Amino acid sequence: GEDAIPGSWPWQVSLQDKTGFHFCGGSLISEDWVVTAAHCGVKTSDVVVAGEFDQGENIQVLKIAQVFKNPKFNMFTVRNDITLLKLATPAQFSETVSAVCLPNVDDDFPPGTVCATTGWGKTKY
Amino acid sequence: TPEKLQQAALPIVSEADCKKSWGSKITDVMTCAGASGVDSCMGDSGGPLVCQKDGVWTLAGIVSWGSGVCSTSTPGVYSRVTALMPWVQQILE
Amino acid sequence: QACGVPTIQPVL
Repeated sequence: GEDAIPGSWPWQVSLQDKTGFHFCGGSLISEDWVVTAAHCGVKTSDVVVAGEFDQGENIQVLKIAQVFKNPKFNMFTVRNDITLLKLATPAQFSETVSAVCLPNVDDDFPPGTVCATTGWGKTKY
Repeated sequence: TPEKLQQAALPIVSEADCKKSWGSKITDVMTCAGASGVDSCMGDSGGPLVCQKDGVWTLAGIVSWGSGVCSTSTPGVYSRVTALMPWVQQILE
Repeated sequence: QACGVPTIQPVL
């Protein structure tokens, strides 16, 4: 692990609860859509924070309007663990804030291919 | 507590290699990834697992479980996005 | 309006 360059993963967002404590991460797929996990248990009261590097710049605290939790998600098996969040106010896209592409249903990321993961290591489960 | 945004390059691992690590908990809607030693631990719950598909970063997985502690060397389990895209497309339109 | 193409490139 290592420190990312400031504004290098511009789709990376933090999910803070009403109290302002980072509980989960997220990915901007559009100006008003964020994708995250279902086990996070995201609420309408939670907020999405974009343009963040140092958790401790031009950040955007965005409000959540609609929460689309996958209806096939059970906490026992933890299958279909995904949630899509429609933002109330859209994110102002800039140098440090922008979206990530989503793959097709037919696309494949096979074993051995080097991918990247980012965040502040805060796990819910 | 990492104050700054962390990153880590990790490989995808096969279902068979992930199944021997866990067992019946792994299913077709879960992508595994991690050649461990502090790599999958950087991602938050619901964080991105991004892969370069034709010169552009694509969301392959979403952090689900397995990446709880950096000390454990088992593969990290992510939500296979491609398998969940049919559900995703239904609400985005 | 770009997707997966940051204006600041990631250096792993």
